[PDB]
Amino acid sequence: PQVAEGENVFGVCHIFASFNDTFVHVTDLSGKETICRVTGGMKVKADRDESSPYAAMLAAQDVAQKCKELGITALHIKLRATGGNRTKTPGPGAQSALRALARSGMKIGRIEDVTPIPSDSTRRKGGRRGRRL
RNA sequence: GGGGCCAUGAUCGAGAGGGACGGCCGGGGGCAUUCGUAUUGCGCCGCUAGAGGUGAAAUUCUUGGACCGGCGCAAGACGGA
Repeated sequence: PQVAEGENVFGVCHIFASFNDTFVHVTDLSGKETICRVTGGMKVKADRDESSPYAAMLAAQDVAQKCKELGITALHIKLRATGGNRTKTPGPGAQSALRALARSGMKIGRIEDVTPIPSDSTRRKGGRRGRRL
């Protein structure tokens, strides 16, 4: 992708920052073509810290390297939590993965939050007495 | 059987009630219709090895392609803010 002055080749970064894991998924503008996808579990071997901000930081640094090899310079952030019937708050790996991209020599633009929210939800897991412990 | 006569005979309508009429009001009820994103399943494409879950793990699901991205198809619930 030869561009004059070396302009920003914008991509879309889908950050599935849920609990127990964190997906750092970078695609093209259409999202159909995956440039690079690495999760927090791919950088750690203990399942308890797959959602740790350190695990998401290593994934953001690895996905930032693959984008530079192909020509991607800027990223459109689309943060996403679990959403749907489950919780809608992003996990601890949201701020770490997003900040690690900005500190890895990448450009950030048009930050958004696409979390699946229902106009009317189905029945959530756990009885009417809830997950008691 | 025909007339005369009486001040000729009907208390009030309740800050009781029923009924009517008037312009409104309401997630009131029944029927029909429309829409909304989610959830699960399925098809095609992309990339890739884990993904699910937990205090920690395991059962389970994974190179016959899971989880994740995009496209749009079906079904039944439900009607968030």
